[PDB]
Amino acid sequence: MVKLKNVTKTYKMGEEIIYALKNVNLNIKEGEFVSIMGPSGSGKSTMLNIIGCLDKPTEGEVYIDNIKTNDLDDDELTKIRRDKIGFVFQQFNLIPLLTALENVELPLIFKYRGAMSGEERRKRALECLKMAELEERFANHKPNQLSGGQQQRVAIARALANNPPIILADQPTWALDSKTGEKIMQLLKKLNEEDGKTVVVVTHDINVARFGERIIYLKDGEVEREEKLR
Amino acid sequence: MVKLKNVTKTYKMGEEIIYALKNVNLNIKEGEFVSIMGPSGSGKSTMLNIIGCLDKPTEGEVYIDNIKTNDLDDDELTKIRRDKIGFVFQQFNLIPLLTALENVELPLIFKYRGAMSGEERRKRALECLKMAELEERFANHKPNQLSGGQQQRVAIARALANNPPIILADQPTWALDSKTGEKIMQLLKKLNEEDGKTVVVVTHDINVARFGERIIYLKDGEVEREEKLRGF
Ligand SMILES: Nc1ncnc2c1ncn2[C@@H]1O[C@H](COP(=O)(O)OP(=O)(O)O)[C@@H](O)[C@H]1O
Ligand SMILES: Nc1ncnc2c1ncn2[C@@H]1O[C@H](COP(=O)(O)OP(=O)(O)O)[C@@H](O)[C@H]1O
Ligand SMILES: O=P([O-])([O-])O
Ligand SMILES: O=P([O-])([O-])O
Ligand code: NA
Ligand code: NA
Repeated sequence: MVKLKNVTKTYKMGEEIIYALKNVNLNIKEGEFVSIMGPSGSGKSTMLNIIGCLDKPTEGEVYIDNIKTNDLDDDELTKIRRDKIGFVFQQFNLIPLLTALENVELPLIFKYRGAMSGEERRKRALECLKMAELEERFANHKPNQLSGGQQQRVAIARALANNPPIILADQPTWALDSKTGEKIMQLLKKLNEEDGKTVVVVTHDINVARFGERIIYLKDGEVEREEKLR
Repeated sequence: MVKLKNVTKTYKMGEEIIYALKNVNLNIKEGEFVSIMGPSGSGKSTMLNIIGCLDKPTEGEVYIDNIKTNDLDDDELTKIRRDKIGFVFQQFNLIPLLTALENVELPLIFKYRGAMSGEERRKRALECLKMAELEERFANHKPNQLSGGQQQRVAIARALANNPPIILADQPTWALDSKTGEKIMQLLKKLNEEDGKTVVVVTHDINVARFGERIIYLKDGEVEREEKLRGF
């Protein structure tokens, strides 16, 4: 479902060359639940961004759902992201002037597949907020009126909106207390097992990572090791 | 060193009045290390913001280092903040077009009354970054050129920059791996114990909270309970 082939991502600063990812190889099958761990700065977000088609590798190839994404133009890339990927951003990246509900509806507007009526769209957005454990009474808050953890749940709900086959979550429980975070992880487990979604979670919480079938560890931009869990 | 007396903070959302905090009473002694925990949305940030003079209660009194703050103006509160408080924001609140080093120099220079040399600006700021466990090679990166956890360490360093008597930290390890986070907490312990700094940390990590001598639990905007981690 996801393949990274000899992927490198470099940054140039002055005369210094930085390898955020260095010749990485990764193969995530359809319906797999995979967790990604490693020290702050090891390249975890870079990797997720590349999988999520939000950044392009400097060298290497990327395949999403059997589609080579490298040489695609932004129109095709936008389409692939919207169709294939639900992305939970580490810092949420909500639209400040839209309510929580509106933020979740936004992807449904541009699904570019089939049109929903307004009622159908609002109904789906609400279902996603409920799945993401956000109380309906917060649906009309704007992001600046929500706590960090409430915002995180809006970001989670938005990722689920278009019912994508692939969920990419960057530290999706960081702003949540243990109990609420556990509910989120049980949801990902359910979507993975019952709905066959491919799930990739970056995390610093070993307890979170343990929901995955395996844990991939990065270190200084390279895959250090993998631990099989099941 | 910090007192909240019958502090309430409300927000009006339509015809409904929401209580972020409700009739809370809190006394934090000089040099105490206190942790605050509680469910997402229970009022922790609001509490820390009020302690940090970043927001005012709707009702009640706040005292910082003996000074009553709840009736001060924006200008006046800023002067107290700059002198007495180092604040680590939950989402960092760094300045985008400044390097990590420059971000750290801001509060240093805003508080410092005199004229600090360009070379010594860099010197103190680098020392803050090192305490915050960020490698020197990242000093010249801008926030958008850093990972989340690297940004968090810049935010931590910035809180250190004014050598404040009070450090207030909102989930200061969330973006960090366990080992790096442990170092940050060890740093807080050292500042608290060796230098007598008053430290208040909001956290969802019980291991983090245990660095405190007390844990205050919030629920629905009120103090649910208190746990004393040292004898009395
Ligand atoms: N735009 C950039 N320019 C230079 N270096 C960058 C840039 N973006 C990220 N990096 C660096 O790449 C590394 C990996 O970051 P990621 O955000 O990829 O790390 P992680 O998610 O594991 O914490 C970091 O050391 C970071 O400083
Ligand atoms: N500007 C605001 N307008 C309306 N409600 C707010 C606003 N800011 C915070 N709140 C609400 O106050 C409550 C507590 O906020 P917060 O202090 O951020 O909780 P915590 O830090 O424990 O997650 C939340 O329910 C939140 O939605
Ligand atoms: O604030 P929070 O939601 O708890 O993170
Ligand atoms: O630093 P980080 O990215 O959070 O790991
Ligand atoms: Na990350
Ligand atoms: Na908060």
